[PDB]
Amino acid sequence: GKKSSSSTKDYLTPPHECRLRDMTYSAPIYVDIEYTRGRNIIMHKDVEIG
Amino acid sequence: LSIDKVLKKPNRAMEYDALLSINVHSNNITSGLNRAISTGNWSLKRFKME
Amino acid sequence: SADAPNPNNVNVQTQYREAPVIYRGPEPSHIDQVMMSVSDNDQALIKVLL
Amino acid sequence: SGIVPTLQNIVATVTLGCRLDLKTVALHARNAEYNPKRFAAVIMRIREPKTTALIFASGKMVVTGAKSEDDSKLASRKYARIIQKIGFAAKFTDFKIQNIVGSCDVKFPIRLEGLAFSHGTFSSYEPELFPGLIYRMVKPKIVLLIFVSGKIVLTGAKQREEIYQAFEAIYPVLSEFRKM
Amino acid sequence: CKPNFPIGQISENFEKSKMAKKAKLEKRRHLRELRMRARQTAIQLKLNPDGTMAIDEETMVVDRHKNASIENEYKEKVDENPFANLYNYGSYGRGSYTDPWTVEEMIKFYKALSMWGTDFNLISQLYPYRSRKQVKAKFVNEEKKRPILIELALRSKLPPNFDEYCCEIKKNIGTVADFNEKLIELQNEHKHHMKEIEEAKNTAKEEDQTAQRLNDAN
Amino acid sequence: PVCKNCHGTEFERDLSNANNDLVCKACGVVSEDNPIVSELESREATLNNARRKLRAVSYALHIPEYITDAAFQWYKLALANNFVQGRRSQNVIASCLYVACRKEKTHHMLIDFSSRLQVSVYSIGATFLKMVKKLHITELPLADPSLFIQHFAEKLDLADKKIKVVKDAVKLAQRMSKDWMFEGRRPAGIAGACILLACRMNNLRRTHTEIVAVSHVAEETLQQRLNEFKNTKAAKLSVQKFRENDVEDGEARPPSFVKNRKKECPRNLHLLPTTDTYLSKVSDDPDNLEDVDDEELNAHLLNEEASKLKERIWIGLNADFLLEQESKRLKQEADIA
Ligand SMILES: [Zn+2]
Repeated sequence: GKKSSSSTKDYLTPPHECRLRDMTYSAPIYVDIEYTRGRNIIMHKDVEIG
Repeated sequence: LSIDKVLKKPNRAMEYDALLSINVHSNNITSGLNRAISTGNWSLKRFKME
Repeated sequence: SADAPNPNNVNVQTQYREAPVIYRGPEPSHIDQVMMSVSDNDQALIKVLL
Repeated sequence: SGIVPTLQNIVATVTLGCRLDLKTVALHARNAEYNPKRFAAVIMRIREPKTTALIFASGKMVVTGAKSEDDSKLASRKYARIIQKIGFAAKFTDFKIQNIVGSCDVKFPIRLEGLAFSHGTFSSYEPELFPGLIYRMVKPKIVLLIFVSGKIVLTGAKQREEIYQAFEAIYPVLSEFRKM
Repeated sequence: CKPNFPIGQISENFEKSKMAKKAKLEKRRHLRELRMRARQTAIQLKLNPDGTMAIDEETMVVDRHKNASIENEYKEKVDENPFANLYNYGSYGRGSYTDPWTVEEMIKFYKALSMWGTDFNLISQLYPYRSRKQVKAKFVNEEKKRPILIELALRSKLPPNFDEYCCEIKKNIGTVADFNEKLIELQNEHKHHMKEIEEAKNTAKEEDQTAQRLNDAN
Repeated sequence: PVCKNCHGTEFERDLSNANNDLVCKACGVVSEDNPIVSELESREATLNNARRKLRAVSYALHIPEYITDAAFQWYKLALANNFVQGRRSQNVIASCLYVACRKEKTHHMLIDFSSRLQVSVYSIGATFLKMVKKLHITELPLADPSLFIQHFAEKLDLADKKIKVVKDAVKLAQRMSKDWMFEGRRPAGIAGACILLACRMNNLRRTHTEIVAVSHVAEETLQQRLNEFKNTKAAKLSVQKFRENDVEDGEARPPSFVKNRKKECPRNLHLLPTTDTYLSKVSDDPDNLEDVDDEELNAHLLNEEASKLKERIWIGLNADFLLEQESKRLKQEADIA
């Protein structure tokens, strides 16, 4: 659902608006990560994975 | 295995960043979930049962 | 429908053969509402409801 | 305005009947440039007639950096006069020429994206990689780059004469764009 | 109300846009810090009372990650704001900004260009951390701005004001050795060591011929 | 197709009573009754791999699926014509995809391909130019900058009145179109300062960093655009006020010849200086060269005592000819080994 930067509810395609277009009614998965870039490790938030 | 296919390079080990190539693999989560709900058969691996 | 793209502009003015949608059925029915919209990927939809 | 387009830089090579050794021409010359790992030849830099001398190990040699065609000829055999010092033959037969670049200025701002639509079935450009356009002409078999400032650079010229009738031929195709 | 920077309404969520612009000021600045200072694991065993001289199960193999783990731990931990990793056309490309030249280095350059003709091989080491490419870019630069001093460099073909004899040896004082033949003597040592190797190799070739004939007859 | 009695060419499939016969309207003789319903390996392997590449980037940049399949024939004809050999596999398929994305006239730039690949724009752009002119692509859409305004806003996360920032902007881009600034400049550049100025008068979204994080063009190269259009004509009228309904053309001044304003019967056959008068200048002596002599290039030679002076420095900077020598001593060594 929501991020950590805006942290609002959401803006979402409504369900009856979603069944008239053959779309899926869905919400994105957000993760947070830290990893080894190089000289220094880096922690990056809200990566879209699905 | 998409990481070390790049990390098997002498030059490509300092400035290489990993989140650039995350979105090629993200599409197997969405298309995995939507195909297993429409066509109602779930092809698992851990229990190997259909 | 399946030929390779010729990168030019020579003979493209009349290439459309017909393939309409015919109302079968043994009784006359009315057209209630017909809408047109687009799906998740930009490929247009037509949904008429008798 | 009957202008004349000036010709900035020639190239020309001559074959030589003697094989060149790199030690005996670089370690005891004046404008010594011979890095072995960087490049496999030697360059001379002399300021009259402001030309450059590019050589090869196998014997051949290519001259570049002159203004006029006669100015390259005295340039090309002053370079072999240093080859007269070391005990080498320096046997040239064909003073072959394969490129001369030229520039121009006609000084009136024009559209160039209209001819990418107008004369766009033959010649084209890319805006976000090079700010000028790249124009082509089969009738002399030449390429040329045009601009928005009105200047045109003429390159790829195999013969000196080959672009002189081309430069007047390419001129009227700009004139229909008066950006009315 | 000009088109350059009016503050004019709500402007929500600009605190990360402001501070990442302010943080780039130092990323370019500490490049200026480093330029001015540039100028100037076997196998282990044990003594068990039960089993004496026993070999242990764990150090038989190595992890290859624990020595990498401690290397990572004293690294900087940064929280990424999506405005930092901004890229443009000037990204992932060649080149840098050369330090603008000084009048101190002019008298080290034109005298090197008066004695020699134009020899970029040894000027490159005279300027210790400058490279071969931009001194050639300086050569084409000084043709256009000062077109008369390259003539004076060309015209003067003689010994100059003979002050360069120290500058002759100022180059020649770094690692004083007779390189005309000191390069020869250790190269002689290099082939001398190789001349050992074939003797160590070819005597190892003949020990193969005596053993492989011995079990043939056996 | 042709009847046996009237020899007409038009037939009418009659489905009025579930017979589905085939018959003409001339005579009425059925044409057919009882309808019959329809109830290298290494060269294949080098495109099965190359099909994963095109679906890789198209999943990433949200390229919809009617371009990947359109992109493959451009790869397929370039496969046969010896274009894939030598060059990088991952460097040709993005250049091949951009041909398919240009033909559709879609909002995708060229640098969104390269930034994933972490190479320069000019690396992948150079192998794009050797694709288009080699493989005879004549017709092509132009990089229309009016496409890029409509796609910038949605991930920019501006206000919910996202139409007035667009309706004002394309009318500014139409105003920008007739006016003379973008002709050799960048499509993403001049379209990256209009939506700055269109959102200027309504919001405080202009901080020159959130729009640069969208346009991926440098911060100071769009302020140059804002200094440019202010000083062409009739923009001093539209600095602070003056409701956006002006209808003018004005003068035409692109800044390339404005810098040239700071700097200060046809032709006959034999009127031009030729080349063959210049060939016969110097005698063409192939063995001798002693007719073009001088006095200073005769002195162009070494300082005779100062050879081993410079050679000792030249051998003191030397490490290649050492490295060259033991490789010669090893090629003999590995020959018998
Ligand atoms: Zn019939």
